[PDB]
Amino acid sequence: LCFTNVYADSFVIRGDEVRQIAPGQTGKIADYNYKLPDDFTGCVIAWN
Amino acid sequence: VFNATRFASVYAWNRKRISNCVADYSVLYNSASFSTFKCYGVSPTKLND
Repeated sequence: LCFTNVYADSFVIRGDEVRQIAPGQTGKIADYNYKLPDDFTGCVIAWN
Repeated sequence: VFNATRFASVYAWNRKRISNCVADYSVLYNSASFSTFKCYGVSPTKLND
């Protein structure tokens, strides 16, 4: 596969809040720090 | 309900009737203490509406 534009967004969070990074989710990260679009095309990657 | 000194044993699980009162589920849902908060016929964001 090929990609037309690509952007990697980098940040650090509490491990409980990893769920809030999925599209359409809600809570302090998803509400006031970093929101994905509902039709997000892309991947979310996290490591301890 | 959430801040009693002791809870029931599951075999004899308690049932309290919540009535004639205003409910603010944002105080519950924003509280990071709840390791599960799963809703089955409403979305948690809609509980306030």
